[PDB]
Amino acid sequence: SQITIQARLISFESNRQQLWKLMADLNTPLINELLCQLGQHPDFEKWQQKGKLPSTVVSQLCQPLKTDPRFAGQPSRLYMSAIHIVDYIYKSWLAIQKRLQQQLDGKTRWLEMLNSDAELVELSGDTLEAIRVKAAEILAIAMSLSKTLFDAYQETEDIKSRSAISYLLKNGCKLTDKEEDSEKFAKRRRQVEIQIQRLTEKLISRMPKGRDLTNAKWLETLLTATTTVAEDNAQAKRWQDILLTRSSSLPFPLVFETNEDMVWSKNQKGRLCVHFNGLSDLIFEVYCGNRQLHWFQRFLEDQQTKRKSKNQHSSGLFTLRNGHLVWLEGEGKGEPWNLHHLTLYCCVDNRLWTEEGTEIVRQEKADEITKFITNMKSDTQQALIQRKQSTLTRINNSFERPSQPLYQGQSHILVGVSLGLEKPATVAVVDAIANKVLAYRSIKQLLGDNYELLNRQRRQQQYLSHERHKAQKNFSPNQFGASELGQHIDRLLAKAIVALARTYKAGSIVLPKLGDMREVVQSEIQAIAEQKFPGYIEGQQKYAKQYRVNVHRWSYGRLIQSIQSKAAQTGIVIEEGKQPIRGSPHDKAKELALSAYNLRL
Amino acid sequence: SLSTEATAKIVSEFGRDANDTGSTEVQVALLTAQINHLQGHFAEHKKDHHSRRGLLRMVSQRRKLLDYLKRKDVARYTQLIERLGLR
RNA sequence: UAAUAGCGCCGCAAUUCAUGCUGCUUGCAGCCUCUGAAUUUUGUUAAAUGAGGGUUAGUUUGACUGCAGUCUUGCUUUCUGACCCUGGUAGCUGCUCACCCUGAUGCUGCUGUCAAUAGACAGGAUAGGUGCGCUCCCAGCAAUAAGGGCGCGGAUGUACUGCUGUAGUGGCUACUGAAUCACCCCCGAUCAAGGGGGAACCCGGGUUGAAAGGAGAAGUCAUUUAAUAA
Repeated sequence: SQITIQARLISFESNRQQLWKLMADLNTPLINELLCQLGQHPDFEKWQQKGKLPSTVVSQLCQPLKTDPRFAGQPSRLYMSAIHIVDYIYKSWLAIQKRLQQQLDGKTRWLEMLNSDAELVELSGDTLEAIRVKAAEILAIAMSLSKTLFDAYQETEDIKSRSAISYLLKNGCKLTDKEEDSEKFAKRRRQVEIQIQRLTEKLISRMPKGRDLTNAKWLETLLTATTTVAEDNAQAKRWQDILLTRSSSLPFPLVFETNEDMVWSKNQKGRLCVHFNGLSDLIFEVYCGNRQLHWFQRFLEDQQTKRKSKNQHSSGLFTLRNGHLVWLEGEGKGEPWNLHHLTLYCCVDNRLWTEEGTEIVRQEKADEITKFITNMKSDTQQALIQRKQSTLTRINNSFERPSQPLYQGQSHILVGVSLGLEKPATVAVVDAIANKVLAYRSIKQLLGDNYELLNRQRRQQQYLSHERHKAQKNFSPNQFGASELGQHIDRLLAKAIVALARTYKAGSIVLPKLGDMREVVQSEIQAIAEQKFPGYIEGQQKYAKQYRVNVHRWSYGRLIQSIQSKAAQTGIVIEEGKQPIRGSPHDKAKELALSAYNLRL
Repeated sequence: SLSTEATAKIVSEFGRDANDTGSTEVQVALLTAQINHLQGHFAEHKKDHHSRRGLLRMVSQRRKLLDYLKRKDVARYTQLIERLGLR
């Protein structure tokens, strides 16, 4: 449901320079608090096993750095911004590492389980029919299915008769009469080996890096490498890998996770202003287009409404949720605080705009807070329960807000969206009780006046990829791509799909479980290419470049998110299902929506 | 790259003879002269990517020539390191 | 002179139905006048797409209250228009070349005039090949993909752009030339700022192109250029 809106902040130099000095000084303990985990912390491998960072460890590394002679000059809210960012860095990276570990194991199982029909006969000492009969018994026992069969191979080895359980699993949890081609099986088993290899490589990841602004390592390395002689090829390359590294120009943003830690006001000139907790001397002026101003007026109205009411209304329902203050990169020459541009990005929960939507968040938080208090039931823990119960009481007192009746769709009408390489979207609206398609749309309809933009995107990707190649050979800085055009097209389709869902009173939009299509294609094309260029690895990589590149450029996750966002701002439910391997783009969309309807029970 | 006079000057000082057109002493010294003129520009023009390619090549050649000389004759190697101010 | 072919787009033409068009049998009959899918065809002063590089806190996509009245902000992006340029000297720096053959995701390709030296001057995005483009093709060059041939000197314990060299082509910093616009014209402000004067049309007020947004951090991938190494 959340959105991010933005404004540039304007102030006189003294204020934009003082804030830069604090952020160039704050950017450094964001580096030192990474290193205090990256190599200093002894428990680190226990966290990599569990997949989660302990909720207090970054604060317990930061608390003694608050008096460090290098870091002591900063407000209490700038240290909380440091702790926030470093918590979110590790809390992300450990959660990436854990899903990779789980995938590697979850296929190391399957590379053991996957056997040819002849190997099952040898391993069982029995007929492939005896295996078909035992596979029929195992389905009769089971009737969670695929997991239950995996568990019944992980348990219940059963005098190697788990051979028949692998026979079900390789057949997609079904009986098969046909006996398989050993060349097709060799390609299949090789794809798993490739996925296993690729996972054992990706299992090791570069320990998350800090944004060093100082150039000190680079300058020290330059004067070392030019005046001294390396003792090894490894040392001479270690200096090369440092000297090639581009250094950052921007400090990490400030994060203000409490909405009240931004204070709003109106300037004499009638313009809006803002100030931050601990920087309450530095008034900043808001500059934003009238297409976004209504939120910045709402910020000040939410604040005035609470202050006019003796704090009896809660910022648990303030339209602003959190702010990220960032320096966007400028152009040309000048001091960093005169060259770059302070920009304030406000997280906003869009459903807090209206009274009917605010009531949803009131019920959502009142249920979550009630459960929290009953799960809790020590000294400061009682003070925390005072924060919570003052919220649980205050959240019932309403802000005066715009009214708009909630959208309601028919529980039987669904929009199916089918994504692919040639057709980025294609739509079928199904009445699932009639089994009747109400409408279909192809791309030429689904973004209408804008259909020239798909042809533009394909021209621009091809044109600009060649210009980047020509530019790199000359060391030109000019490096451009179609990324913002692809982002616009994915947003045009997201608006049109939801406008169509509203038009037909659909209860939900259905999006495919595409999963990691990029890795799957990379393994399939490799297992095939190894049969056509054996030993010539450069020829294996050249086999289907344009197909592999087009799959790595395929924006399916960004279109899926663009539709999710616009649907949840409108109130339409999102649902999911398996996308058919065969059929036209329409048939894919039709069967996808009907499948998601069948999954209701 | 060096002026004509500057090459002639360097080769006449590190060369064992005026006809010593390409001994390791000469080559390493010339590379050292280039590198000493390129670090003064590359420390200032930090955006000049095309010159970092030139520097990293030119340092890596110097090291190969020195490793070859070290095994060939340690006395020539020691004198050359002294005369070029390297460590 | 040449560019025949291949590949990707753009419509144009059918042919086959529907997500469309007439009925009531709310699912059939019927056709292609539209709006759309699929195949196949085409290159016709057909039609439609059409990447030389740049320019505005531009306009419209906005909020609230019963389609009328108030308030309005200049954020981040995608197009369509319009206008401007096809650059100047002052240093620093990378790469490339004894000389040859093959010729690469190699460079170059417009109009007019003077020279017919390789370059100036004046026009300009129609700018080699086709309806429009390419890593494809044609023409010239090719040292700056790569491989091979090979001359004289230095080194020769494996190192050797390491010699035969003043030009070619880039990179970066400082100053500077034009547009600094959204119907034109003029005076200004760019961490802010607006104001003044007209042309045209509609029925003294408007009009004088539209459209989108959930943002940050970190790891990872794919190709694509450089460097190092066996």
